[PDB]
Amino acid sequence: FVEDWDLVQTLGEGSFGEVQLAVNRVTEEAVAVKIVDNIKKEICILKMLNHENVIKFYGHRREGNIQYLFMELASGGSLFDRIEPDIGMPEPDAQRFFHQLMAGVVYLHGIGITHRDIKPHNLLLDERDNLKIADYSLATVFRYNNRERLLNKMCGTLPYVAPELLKRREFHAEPVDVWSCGIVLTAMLAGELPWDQPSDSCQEYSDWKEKKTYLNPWKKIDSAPLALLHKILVENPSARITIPDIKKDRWYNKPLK
Ligand SMILES: COc1cc(C(=O)N2CCC(N3CCN(C)CC3)CC2)ccc1Nc1ncc2c(n1)N(C)c1ccccc1C(=O)N2C
Ligand SMILES: [Cl-]
Repeated sequence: FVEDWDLVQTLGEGSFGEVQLAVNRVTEEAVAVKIVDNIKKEICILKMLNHENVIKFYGHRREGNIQYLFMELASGGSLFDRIEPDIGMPEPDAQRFFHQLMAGVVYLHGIGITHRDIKPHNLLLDERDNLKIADYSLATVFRYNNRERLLNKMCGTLPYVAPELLKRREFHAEPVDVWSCGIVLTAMLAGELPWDQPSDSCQEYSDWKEKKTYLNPWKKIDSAPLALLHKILVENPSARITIPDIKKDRWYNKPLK
């Protein structure tokens, strides 16, 4: 239905941003295409992306009102669908996905991009279960010409968002993305999100800051990954662990089945 490609089936919906499976009549190659009708910026960021744990951009076509963004197809679906509610997933799978997630985030941060909405719905799987960080509609540049800019816009998804974003006028980009990786890791290992939002008026968040790890979800989590979560989910962003230091963590380097 667009030039050489047939639009075969709906892969996912969105806020005026639907994604279709697209197959080339000539060559049979299947990709994914996002149909939308701001996106200049998104396209600009998408064209920068070249890494095995990040979704690839193939190109775009405007056809009147509708813009078509042609992107890598992740035929394994989302990480969201591999997480069993109240259980999670086997720790070795969770570690491998975490490794890949960190590789993606290091890449993005190294090109000065912050994703700002890391969560299991946006973490897609290829056919060999390699994880790909997808959806750059909230992404932005936080480093340009080697100069950092602080962020001030609120975005993300509350249960994944770092607390400084609810409390500070301006904050550093990178620790926000790290925080959301720790909520992802929590979800993979326990099959449940720990709080609705990281605010002191939220009892489960208060409980975590008082170290009540005999409660859920923390009691489902082995002590080694939990020690890593204690370094990631730290309320002050300048004391929170950085990715270089995550890579030296004991669990991160533990050999697992
Ligand atoms: C075959 O490739 C995929 C399969 C599935 C999947 O598991 N489905 C397909 C949809 C299916 N139902 C959907 C509703 N329909 C009426 C009945 C069938 C349920 C099962 C989900 C995603 C697939 N691939 C895919 N790759 C790249 C993405 C992307 N998704 N989307 C939708 C994204 C989702 C979140 C964030 C980013 C993306 C994205 O940008 N792309 C390009
Ligand atoms: Cl969950």
